[PDB]
Amino acid sequence: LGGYMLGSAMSRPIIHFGSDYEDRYYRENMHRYPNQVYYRPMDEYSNQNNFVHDCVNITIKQHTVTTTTKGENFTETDVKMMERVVEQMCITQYERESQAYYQR
Repeated sequence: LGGYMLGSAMSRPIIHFGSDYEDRYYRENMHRYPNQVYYRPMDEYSNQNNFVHDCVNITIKQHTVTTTTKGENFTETDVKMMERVVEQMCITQYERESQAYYQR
């Protein structure tokens, strides 16, 4: 995990899962969940889904690994409560820099 960048800070998103408990449970804890994502700039490899994919997986990684060694068994739900949020953020982080493509 060297050579990537980190775009600006957005506020945390709120993604529904199919129950309002999952909204709140995350929310009240959301201080721990990510609110920025690792990316690389608009040099060449720009995309939507495909650019999200790896930006997510990397930012998810440096949450999921640490938690395991910080005395936290995290589950598929705990991880997905990151993933939806990281996907949101990776969307926004691409889009943010992509706005400077119509003011160049």
